[PDB]
Amino acid sequence: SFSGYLKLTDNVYIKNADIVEEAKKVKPTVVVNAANVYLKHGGGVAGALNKATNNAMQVESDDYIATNGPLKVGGSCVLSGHNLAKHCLHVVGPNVNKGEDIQLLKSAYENFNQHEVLLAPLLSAGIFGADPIHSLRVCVDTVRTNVYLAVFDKNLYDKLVSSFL
Ligand SMILES: NC(=O)C1=Cc2ccccc2OC1
Repeated sequence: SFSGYLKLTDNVYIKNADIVEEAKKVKPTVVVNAANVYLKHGGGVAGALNKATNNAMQVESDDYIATNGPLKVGGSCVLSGHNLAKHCLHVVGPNVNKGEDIQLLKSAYENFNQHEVLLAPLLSAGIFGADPIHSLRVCVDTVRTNVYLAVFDKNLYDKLVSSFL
């Protein structure tokens, strides 16, 4: 199962790790993707997860968008996890660098509650522009299911653990 995670709360765990390498190792039931409404997996976690699937995740995502239209900011969809997980939960956190409502971050984390255990990144962190300390706070105050957070950046991981209330 998941190893080397620091326990933050009864249900939230965290590790300084590459989510692609973590997914390839564990092969979780659910890996969360930090998606945009168009499921265009260009950069950040999305670009990395998609590249690990040899672009199979983008091919599948484009078929999903052609059929269903775009997701909502704060929304999600369950697609295949490919070589990374059984499923990929594509969750759209608000992108602050696109003027999107940071209040949507709680709605985005609520999607995790539909899955008993998930491997996930901090929503709206990184290239999405939100404060990762705020994202972790929203995560532990919203998610009730078991969430194993992979934080790529070592220095950010240390700051998150050392500042966690
Ligand atoms: N496996 C990889 O190539 C990467 C992992 C990663 C992890 C988090 C965010 C962005 C990333 O981009 C590159």
